[PDB]
Amino acid sequence: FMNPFQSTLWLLVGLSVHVVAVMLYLLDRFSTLSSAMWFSWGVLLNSGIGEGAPRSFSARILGMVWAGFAMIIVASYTANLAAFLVLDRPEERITGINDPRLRNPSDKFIYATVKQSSVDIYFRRQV
Amino acid sequence: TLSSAMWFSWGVLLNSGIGEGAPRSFSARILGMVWAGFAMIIVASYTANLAAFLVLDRPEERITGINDPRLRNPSDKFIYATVKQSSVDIYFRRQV
Amino acid sequence: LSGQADMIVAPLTINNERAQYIEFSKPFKYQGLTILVKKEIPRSTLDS
Amino acid sequence: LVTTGELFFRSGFGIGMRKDSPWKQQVSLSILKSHENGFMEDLDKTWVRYQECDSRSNAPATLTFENMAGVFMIVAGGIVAGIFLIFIEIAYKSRA
Amino acid sequence: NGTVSPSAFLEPFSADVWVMMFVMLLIVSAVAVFVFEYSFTIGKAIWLLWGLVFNNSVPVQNPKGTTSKIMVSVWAFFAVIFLASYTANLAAFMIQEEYVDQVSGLSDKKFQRPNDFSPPFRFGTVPNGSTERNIRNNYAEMHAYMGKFNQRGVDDALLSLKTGKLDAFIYDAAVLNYMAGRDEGCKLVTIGSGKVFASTGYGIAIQKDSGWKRQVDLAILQLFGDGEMEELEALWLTGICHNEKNEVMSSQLDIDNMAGVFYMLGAAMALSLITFISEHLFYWQ
Amino acid sequence: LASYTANLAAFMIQEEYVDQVSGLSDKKFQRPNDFSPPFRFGTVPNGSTER
Repeated sequence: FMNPFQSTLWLLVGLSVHVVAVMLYLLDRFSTLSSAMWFSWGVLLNSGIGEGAPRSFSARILGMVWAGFAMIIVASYTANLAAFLVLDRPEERITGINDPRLRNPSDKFIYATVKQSSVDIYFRRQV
Repeated sequence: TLSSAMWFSWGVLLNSGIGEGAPRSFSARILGMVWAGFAMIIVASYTANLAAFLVLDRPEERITGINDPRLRNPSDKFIYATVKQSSVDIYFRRQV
Repeated sequence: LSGQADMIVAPLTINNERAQYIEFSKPFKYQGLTILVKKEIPRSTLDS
Repeated sequence: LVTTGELFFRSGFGIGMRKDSPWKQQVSLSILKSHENGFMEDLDKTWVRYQECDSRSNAPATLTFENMAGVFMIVAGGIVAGIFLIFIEIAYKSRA
Repeated sequence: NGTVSPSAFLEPFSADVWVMMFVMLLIVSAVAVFVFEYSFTIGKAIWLLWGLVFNNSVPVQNPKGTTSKIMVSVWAFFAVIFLASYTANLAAFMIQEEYVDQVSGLSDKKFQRPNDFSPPFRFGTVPNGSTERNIRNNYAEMHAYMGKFNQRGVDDALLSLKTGKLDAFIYDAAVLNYMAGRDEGCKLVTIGSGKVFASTGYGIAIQKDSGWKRQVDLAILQLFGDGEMEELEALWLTGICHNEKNEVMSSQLDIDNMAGVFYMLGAAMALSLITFISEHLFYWQ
Repeated sequence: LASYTANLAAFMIQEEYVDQVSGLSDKKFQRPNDFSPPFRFGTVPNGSTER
């Protein structure tokens, strides 16, 4: 619900949706509140419900910009969700014996081996 | 009719929102269902493949300095030079 | 060394073959050696 | 042209001059003063680092007009064919 | 934590194809009107076209002419291709986006005067050293202000800056580079891609007017020339992770990186409302 | 739909490849003749692997 987003954005988009519905309703009434709100909601979530239509040309402009805004929101959400599923943690790991973490470990790296074996001679026999 | 079926089948694939009609039998319903599924899966696959192609970039040689095996053991198809009588030729001769 | 000039204000490197004859001042720019190689040309969108 | 690899034989520059001369201490002090004050930072910003087109490694490009032909030329051909088919249909409708 | 890209929603599809698609809308609307000529209106046609190109969100009424259906279908194909390409390009740009350090350098507005800005841009340095002397003479006022947050150790300063109590640090380049490359991860970075100011160097101080300087200098230069110093660097002054074009991740799409769309929406709504109010007097007249 | 498209796009980046031949015990080497494409492999004679 909110992994590739923030709650503040959800509240802001809800408030903007209601404000747009109010603005279109006022514009229609000046020269249909249910029709405006249902049209805006149906545009937002891409649903076939709602048969209302605007009349004034200005309302046509708001409808066009609303459709563009919904399209850009959906596309950005999908792209960002895709981007999060590939870029994981770097997860650095020891390369081998040449990793600097092995030469001089102070207190947070303890590495051991089996006592009296064939590997102890290898370390002891090199200065 | 033939024309109505063709219009519906084209519109459902192309997402055109055109045509008037609907199937009546209870098997044509499933046929239209799988047809819509085919359209959706083909569109999603197209988008995903285009996105994948628009990201991955083929690498190249990109010589990594003086420890690269291309420089250390030279062949007849890789020639590299430097200006003569400088501080570079001295550094490449004082060593063994 | 032939008395013709008195300063070599120029891109002169510092090493051990020269520093036995002339005296170098403190460096005014640090650097090293680096390879330079030509680069290829990227791809395009082909047939859309 | 691009630059690769890592720096080796990191030895700086210098102002050469003969072994016996009275300018050595003053010249070294003047160069050190110019470094500490900030004059060389101004000098570098004007003659060596005025910057030009970058190279980067990935360079994600923006989709320009280079892909337009196979879409808008297709649209133009389609509308021309639609005009032709409209003419054909209006001719055939009179017959039947 | 995050990435800076306020123009992400407009970075793909530069403003050269939008005009092309617009003039395409007008030209196909005109040709469709001409075809339908031999209850139609240009407003319904343009509304249908604009709604169709944007994922068919607007429930518009479709025409009835047979020739119009072909144009509608080909436009639908064009719109589907358009949307697919746009989504792919936006994903590609979002994956490959990079990050830039907040401060450009020492000589910057954020450092020159912090009093006329957000809550104070806290910084400091350990006193009794060359860095304090270098800072004092060039910028007296910064030394006057900075003399409130002074630590007594590199480790303490790193610990304090890790927890957010401090937000900047000024010290020698070599020790800072080593600390950045050998910490618990490398969530710490140095501003600029390896930037150094007032580069001087290190040295071996000797007594005045002695007879040892020539031999020591020649020996050091021989060590440099013979190649017995690069391995020393690799052994004693190396790190784990490389701070070169990391671009770790970003999330939550905060309003800082997206306010452009709402600003444009508000401007368009205001313009439409103003022109709607203006049209009333023309209609009355 | 958004999640499905994102997951498919993410998966297509990760897609690796699998070697054509499993090993030397594969049926392609055992029965070369009964394959529509003519399989052919060669070795340097007068050595040790051939023996």
